[PDB]
Amino acid sequence: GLNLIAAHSHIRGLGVDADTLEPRPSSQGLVGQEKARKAAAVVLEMIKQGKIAGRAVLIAGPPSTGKTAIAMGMAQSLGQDVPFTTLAASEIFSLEMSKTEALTQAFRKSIGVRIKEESEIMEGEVVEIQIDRSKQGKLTIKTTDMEAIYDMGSKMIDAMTKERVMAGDIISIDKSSGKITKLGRSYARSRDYDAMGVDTKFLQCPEGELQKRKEVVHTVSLHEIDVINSRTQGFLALFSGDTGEIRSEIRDQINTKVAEWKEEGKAEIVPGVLFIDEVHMLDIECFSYINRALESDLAPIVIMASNRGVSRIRGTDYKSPHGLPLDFLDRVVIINTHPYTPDELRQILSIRAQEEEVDLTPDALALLTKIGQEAGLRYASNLITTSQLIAAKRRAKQVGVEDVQRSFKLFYDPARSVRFVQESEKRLIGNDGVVDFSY
Amino acid sequence: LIAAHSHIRGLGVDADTLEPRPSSQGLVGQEKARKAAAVVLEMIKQGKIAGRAVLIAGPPSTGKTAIAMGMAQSLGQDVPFTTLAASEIFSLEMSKTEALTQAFRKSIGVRIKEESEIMEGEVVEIQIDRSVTGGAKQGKLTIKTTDMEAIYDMGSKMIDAMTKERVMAGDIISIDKSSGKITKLGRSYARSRDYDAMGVDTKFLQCPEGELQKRKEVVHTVSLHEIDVINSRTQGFLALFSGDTGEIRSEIRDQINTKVAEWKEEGKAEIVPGVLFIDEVHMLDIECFSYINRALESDLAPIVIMASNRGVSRIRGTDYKSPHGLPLDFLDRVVIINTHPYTPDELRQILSIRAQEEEVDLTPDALALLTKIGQEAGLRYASNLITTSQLIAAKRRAKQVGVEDVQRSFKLFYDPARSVRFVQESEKRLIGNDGVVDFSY
Amino acid sequence: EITTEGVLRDLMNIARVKYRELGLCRLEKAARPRASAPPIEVVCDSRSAVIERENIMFHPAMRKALFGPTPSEIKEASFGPRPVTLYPPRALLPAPDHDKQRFTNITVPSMARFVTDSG
Amino acid sequence: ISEVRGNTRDHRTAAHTHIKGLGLNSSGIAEKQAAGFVGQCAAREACGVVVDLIKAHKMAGRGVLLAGGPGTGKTALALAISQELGTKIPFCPITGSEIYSTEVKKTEVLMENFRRAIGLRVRETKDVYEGEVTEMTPEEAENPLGGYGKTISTLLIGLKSARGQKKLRLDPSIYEAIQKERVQVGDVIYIETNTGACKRVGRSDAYATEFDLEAEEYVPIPKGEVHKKKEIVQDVTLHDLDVANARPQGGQDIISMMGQLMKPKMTEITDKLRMEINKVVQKYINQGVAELIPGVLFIDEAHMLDIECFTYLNKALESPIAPIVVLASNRGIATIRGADDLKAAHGIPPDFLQRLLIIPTHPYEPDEIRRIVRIRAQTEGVQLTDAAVDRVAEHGVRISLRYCLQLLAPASILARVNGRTQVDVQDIAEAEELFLDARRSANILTSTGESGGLHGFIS
Amino acid sequence: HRTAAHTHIKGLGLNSSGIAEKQAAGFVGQCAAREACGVVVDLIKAHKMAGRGVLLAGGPGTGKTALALAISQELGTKIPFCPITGSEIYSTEVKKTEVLMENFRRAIGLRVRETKDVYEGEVTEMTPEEAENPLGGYGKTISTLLIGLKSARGQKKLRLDPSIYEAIQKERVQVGDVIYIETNTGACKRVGRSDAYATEFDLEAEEYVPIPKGEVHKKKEIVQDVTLHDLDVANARPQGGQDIISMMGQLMKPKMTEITDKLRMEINKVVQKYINQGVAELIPGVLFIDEAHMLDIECFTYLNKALESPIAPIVVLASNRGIATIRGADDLKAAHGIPPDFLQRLLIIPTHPYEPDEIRRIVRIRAQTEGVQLTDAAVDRVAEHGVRISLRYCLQLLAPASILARVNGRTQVDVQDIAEAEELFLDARRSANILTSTGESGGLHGFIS
Ligand SMILES: Nc1ncnc2c1ncn2[C@@H]1O[C@H](COP(=O)(O)OP(=O)(O)O)[C@@H](O)[C@H]1O
Ligand SMILES: Nc1ncnc2c1ncn2[C@@H]1O[C@H](COP(=O)(O)OP(=O)(O)O)[C@@H](O)[C@H]1O
Ligand SMILES: Nc1ncnc2c1ncn2[C@@H]1O[C@H](COP(=O)(O)OP(=O)(O)O)[C@@H](O)[C@H]1O
Ligand SMILES: Nc1ncnc2c1ncn2[C@@H]1O[C@H](COP(=O)(O)OP(=O)(O)O)[C@@H](O)[C@H]1O
Repeated sequence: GLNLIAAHSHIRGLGVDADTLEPRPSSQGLVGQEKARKAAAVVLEMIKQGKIAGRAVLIAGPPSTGKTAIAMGMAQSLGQDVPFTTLAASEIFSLEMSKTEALTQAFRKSIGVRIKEESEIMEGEVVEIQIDRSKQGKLTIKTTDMEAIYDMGSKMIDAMTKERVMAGDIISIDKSSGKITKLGRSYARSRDYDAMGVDTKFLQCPEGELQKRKEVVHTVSLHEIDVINSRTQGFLALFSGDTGEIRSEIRDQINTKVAEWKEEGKAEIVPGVLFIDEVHMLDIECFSYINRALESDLAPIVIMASNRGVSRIRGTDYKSPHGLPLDFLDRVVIINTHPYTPDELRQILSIRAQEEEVDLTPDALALLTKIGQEAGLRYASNLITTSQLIAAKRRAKQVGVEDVQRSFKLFYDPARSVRFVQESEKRLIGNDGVVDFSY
Repeated sequence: LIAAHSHIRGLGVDADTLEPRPSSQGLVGQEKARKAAAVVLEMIKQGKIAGRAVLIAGPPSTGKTAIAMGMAQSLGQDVPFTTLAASEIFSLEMSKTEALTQAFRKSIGVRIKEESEIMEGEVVEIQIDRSVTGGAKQGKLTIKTTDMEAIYDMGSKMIDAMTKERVMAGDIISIDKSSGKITKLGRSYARSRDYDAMGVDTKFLQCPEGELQKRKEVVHTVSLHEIDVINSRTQGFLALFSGDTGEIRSEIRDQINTKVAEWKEEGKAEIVPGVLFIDEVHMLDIECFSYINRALESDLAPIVIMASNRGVSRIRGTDYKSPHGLPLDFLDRVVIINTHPYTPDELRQILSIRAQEEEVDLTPDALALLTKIGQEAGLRYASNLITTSQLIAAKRRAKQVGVEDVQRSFKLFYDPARSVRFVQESEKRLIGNDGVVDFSY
Repeated sequence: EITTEGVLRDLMNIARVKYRELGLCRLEKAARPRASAPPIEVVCDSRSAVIERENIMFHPAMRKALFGPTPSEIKEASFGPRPVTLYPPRALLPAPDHDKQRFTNITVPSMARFVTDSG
Repeated sequence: ISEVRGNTRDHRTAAHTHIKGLGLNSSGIAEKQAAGFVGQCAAREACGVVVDLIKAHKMAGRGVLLAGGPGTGKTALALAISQELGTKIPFCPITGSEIYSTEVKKTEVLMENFRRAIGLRVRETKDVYEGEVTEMTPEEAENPLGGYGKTISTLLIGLKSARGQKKLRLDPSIYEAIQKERVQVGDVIYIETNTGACKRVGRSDAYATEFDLEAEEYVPIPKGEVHKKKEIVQDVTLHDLDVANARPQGGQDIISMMGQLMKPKMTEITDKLRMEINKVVQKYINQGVAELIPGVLFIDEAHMLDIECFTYLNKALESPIAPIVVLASNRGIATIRGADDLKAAHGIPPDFLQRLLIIPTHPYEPDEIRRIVRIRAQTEGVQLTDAAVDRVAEHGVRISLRYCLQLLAPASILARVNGRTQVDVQDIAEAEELFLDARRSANILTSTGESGGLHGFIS
Repeated sequence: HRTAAHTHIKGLGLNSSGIAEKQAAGFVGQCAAREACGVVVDLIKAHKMAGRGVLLAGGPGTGKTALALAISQELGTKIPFCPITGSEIYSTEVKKTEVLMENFRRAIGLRVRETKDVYEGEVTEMTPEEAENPLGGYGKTISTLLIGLKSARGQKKLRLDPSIYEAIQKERVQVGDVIYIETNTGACKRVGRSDAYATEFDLEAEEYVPIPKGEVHKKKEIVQDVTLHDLDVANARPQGGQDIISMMGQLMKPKMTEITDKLRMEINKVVQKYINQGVAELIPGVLFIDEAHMLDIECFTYLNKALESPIAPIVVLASNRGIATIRGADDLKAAHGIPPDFLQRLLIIPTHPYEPDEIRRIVRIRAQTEGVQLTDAAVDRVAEHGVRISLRYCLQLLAPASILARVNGRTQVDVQDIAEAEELFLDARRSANILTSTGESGGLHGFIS
């Protein structure tokens, strides 16, 4: 379907013995990184309990050391019970709104409000309508399994008229609203017409009883309730964006009402995770906002990842570790990931080869593991799919050594590419724009 | 509430000789600056001179705002006195130039004279006809004095106003026929008892007397900016208050300048030039100054009063430093008034005036110590300790602020100089200009 | 809206009360556009283009919303045995901010000018 | 309809949840450990006078600076001020970062928050009749008009609430509202005496079974008296009055209605409006029907403000109707954000710094850190051995207060997954090794990032 | 009545031979520059050339702005004089090159004769007729209005188009009103109630007006002055029709837009047809860009295109700067603060600093213009400050000294009143010395640097 094979598709959870949080060496797709996975498992326990507000956790380490893999594993093993907002730091730099506004939204996306609801709804195919224009009338309506005649009040006849309901329409009535919806026409009426209007849709007739009643659980983020209240039909902005800088007295009133819904047991609050990937792209003005935002009773737990050494903080000109202000790091606990040993690389390459459904020969996996050690995990991972496509051109059933070797000579790793750049200094455009096109 | 300049209630000068009194109207000292400001008040009040830029210069405190606020208090209500923080000119709704043009034109008043007719009488009858399911309305009002009674036709706008106001028989009402405003003033007799929900009981009044109609001259003062906004639009005059004006086109302002001159010669309007006070003007940039150079040259320019704390300082948007932070071809157009730091006998008087304005009863020893603190730490800091000492004295239920309360205030709250020492003494635990800090003990 | 002394009601109405008190609704216009034009049109020698000009540039449903119900609709709504709703419930064009100039740039001479424009 | 959750309704905990007040005697002297505070006794006593300044309502636009290193309790003191004042007093906290709107100039954003921090309390009487309509009944007039088919002198309405029944003898003009609102018998309505009209809330759910289908919601009968006359207290900020005037909400026309359907951008409101609001507000205060409630604007990371913000605050603070402004800063000697060649103490311009009452917050002694650890533990509900309290306090001294406090929740989890309800040294020693501090992480960057070609940090 | 910096300038003060009189029309001196500005005036009145540039180059206070104002007075009120500073080009609504084009087109005038074809009368009867639209969904519509208009001379009944009835609905017309209907636009104006209904007994202040004289149907001839910019803007954001776009255009917030060269070339063809029809004449004028050093390299590059336009105005630039960095081109320095490239296009009129006797003569002109009487000792004392400090400074003293004199009851300013004005009101350089002398001190009483 739409879910093609991506780089993290093999990560199916955090891979820890849940009663004790001890990481199993290789499970649920995660290999190695046990110290970081145990720290991530303790963070999940804080998240799942929900009692702790606004801890910040930084996952730090070199490129290709599982910082994204571990955060994806937490998303997979936290499950859809809890909000998990994933934000690239580049997304905060909106034209529609302030940086701090964009962060206020991402924080509130990560707090759920959960409500449990009984809705009573009638859905059926219209058989006929009768009206006594002496106002009153009768609706006859069917499922596949049941049929009934209902007495209509005058306003129902007005609404049925304005919404142009006719026989063979599937309609629903929400009993709580008292509002109709034409869902479509039954497939049985497909023969009524030689030409159809653009807006018409055919449906199967409703099935079972007419007046269904259902227990439904609804989970809605605080950000959704902001956008709904921002303007008269604000629920449209949930999709188009287009919120503007929602005025704070709206958010304060929403926070107060949600606190009443909890106090009255009408709702429960479900605190979740904001994951800010590559957080070093935020600037000094962002971090100063996040300092205060973490210090709030409705703050999510925030997780973030960085691969920067000592590096310049954006929006200023001094350097700091991870690229982050020390004032901010004073609020953060840090999880460090590490490079992989050859036996961990061998496993990750096997997990990836299974997910990409590639049959590596044992010698191909051996060579590919050496490449991953010499040239990096992502490069060797990219050669798996490449070697499969080259083997298919041989009509070969398994990826052989020669298919990995040909993949290796055709596609340069970063180090070999940097060498090629250095040996081509005068033919490539330098940082001063000079180049020579001559032979 | 009491604020920083609430004691300033004038400029404190003899209206005849313009001689500054050493203390008067809440102002102390600064006599040369106060005399120069008194001369500028005459230029404003006479109005004949357009676009003289005056800069009040001096170190922080020394009353540059206090003198400008004294002038505002001396001009009174009719004259415009626009105050800008120079930082207000930077805008996303409009260019800096447009923001300056609006502030200049806010500082010119146009005093329109209108003649209006008001009705006033007892309502004897009211009749309203309403269409079913439609907007059509008509009606008649029978209204009375001790000397007249007449029946007036009503339009839809009157009928809306009459019902919004709940006009009922026996009410005394007045109607401005020009604006269409209706107001009730009372009743000729009790509210009738048969109906429920008839609302709160009014004032009593005897019936009005004489003729129902009378003519009344009414005077309105509006800015040239308010006229700009009204005339750049068919609709949306809410922009007068919301900002939201956009960048008004210059051919509109050309027309308004012509028509206002025509209104003046026609005797419809009196033009009333006021002042633009720009506060801490060194926040303007080189493009602003280049605009102001020539904005001053209109015969509709206000007098522009300016303040700066700056020494030789960098001009904004510019590589280079200049006196007051202002460029030289701008300063060529500007006369400068200089304010000076205070004598201890002046500080004692200012602190006494602040204490009186804040209703605080200082002991003479507390005033002496506050004066000494004023010399060493500054006038603003010593004025903050007055309010602080009052609170501390009240918590110990003392009748008066003693030296005890001033000393405790001085202990609790650091002055700027002592705060700078505290910062120097803790450079490792405070965050540096290069972001390093140590959190460990 | 509902309290018997309208303190918070009046506080929320200051801007428009002030505007009318200044007489800016009644003061003569000191400027107008020096030129005025209708919209540009496509010229295409097809009947469909002419139909489309009427459908968009003189759009019936928008015009009907702005100017409201017709006189027979007011009769048919008022004399019926049961109530009936109207496509717009009212004319949705706003009231003009200027009481005398309204939605046009036409101006009319007056006796004030006539007395004063001869010395 | 909605299924109520019955089991539990306990609080979350955040960085300052233990702070309950300033912890001061009736003499205003600080108690050495009270209301969740440890130490800062001088800064708490100064903030105590600030609370009394605010609560006295005498003064406008005084400035306060909380100055001190990171972690020295400055935001704890601000939150304590807000709690000493209580929710009747407005408290508007922002960071200096929050001022850089994309919709309006940053001085408008600052002035909005400035007037959010000023409250107004208005007392009025509300006076309405309410109920389901039990009956509607005309009275013919004794002098009917010529040429008219009927003349009605009164229109009786029966109103029923949950607490009574009343016959309202109304003025006949209410026919207009009844027709336009389409009031039936059994509809819930109110009649307001300041207009004499009525409005329809809905149909009473006593009639929810009239039909198998009708297209309306049903509403409960009013559970008040049938006649509700009472005083009502309305709290609005002066910013609420700005927006209510600059963006009127109730407009019936197409342009108003398109307006409220589009993105409601804020606008650079004029000083002319705010001044006219101030002058009418002051009329009602002098009449005594409203009372002003000056609150606190708290600007966290005030060193994020630039020199244009500070030069505007000069003007703002001089206005007669202004909050108390509290600033907090930790930036030592630093460059002013908008003036790249001016360095000053606190990062505050010296021109502006002269206005402020300055309160310094100092570092903590080891025994104060240990006391805070125990207060924080009993607030997060963690139970510790005394050896674990000491080991945590050792990290508080050697590394940072914040770091040691943050280990308590990880250690609590690590304890219970060994079946222990009480956290002990073994758990602290694992939390501190799973969860690094800033400095130990920076040592790894220095050691492993010694080169960058592969397996090294990006630098 | 109100007196500004240039109120004494009345013209260039030239002989019919084009030679400057040494003191005339408010000027003293600048004779070579006044003669060059005279030739510029005659270049403009000839209305034959497009897109010539002039630079007024010279130090601050040397009368460059006086000269540009004198050109505007020599040209008189028929010719467009469009004055701007370079700081005005930096719009937030539209690109900087748009406001250059708007100001170029404000500088080009047109005088045009217009026929208003019009109906007038008292409304005697008014009757709508209706369309029974079956399936539009908006319900019915009105198909025409029949309206009876009566004047003093005659009467008509008009069957109006729906869009003209919508104009009457917007104007709130009723029977017995007097109305005006411009058939050019289809606009309707309500003139008032008919005087036949003149009565006190209406609560609203109605305009009671007499029945229109003459025929109900008229044609009026009007001569209009417009610029090309007025035509551009009218056709960019249309508001003249009774169509829905024009209608809603009157309700939306006014907004400048980056008007295309397609619209401008189309309006050239429109104007060319008014000229060929003989109803219009072109009046090309001038754009004065004061402070032209505040432009930038993109503006100057755009003028290289704009001045090639075959109906560009004459452009007069003032600059006051020596060798200076071009804005937006921070590596490039040139004379006048103008790019060398664009400077080749200009004729440069240099202006020169005044002699002591010229300054003394300006002081007398300016004193007479502000209406203040000085002793000759006073005039000499002020003239000394003009020599030693600045002309602008010494002229700023006249108004303070007059007040200070009047405050002592003397009607004539003498040296004591200037001696007080000198001490109350400092110049830039005495103030810069106070700054420099105090700035050795730090602490509380220092100036902030
Ligand atoms: N411990 C692991 N187990 C399984 N796959 C991993 C592991 N670490 C990294 N990968 C995979 O290798 C690639 C790079 O790791 P990733 O976490 O995305 O890099 P980074 O550490 O830079 O975020 C991804 O495809 C990821 O799924
Ligand atoms: N000469 C004076 N007389 C009375 N009050 C003064 C005087 N000078 C300063 N003040 C008061 O002291 C404070 C500081 O002066 P201010 O006018 O703010 O200085 P600045 O020139 O920096 O604006 C203000 O509250 C002002 O009212
Ligand atoms: N005196 C104190 N008593 C109790 N807890 C404190 C005290 N000072 C600081 N804390 C706590 O330690 C942390 C650091 O204080 P904080 O106010 O955030 O410092 P700052 O605002 O100066 O950065 C916060 O979690 C705060 O609740
Ligand atoms: N030749 C002159 N005769 C009379 N007044 C002059 C003359 N030159 C300049 N002035 C006046 O002196 C002042 C400075 O001249 P201005 O044109 O502003 O200089 P700039 O070249 O800087 O524009 C103005 O008030 C102007 O009216």
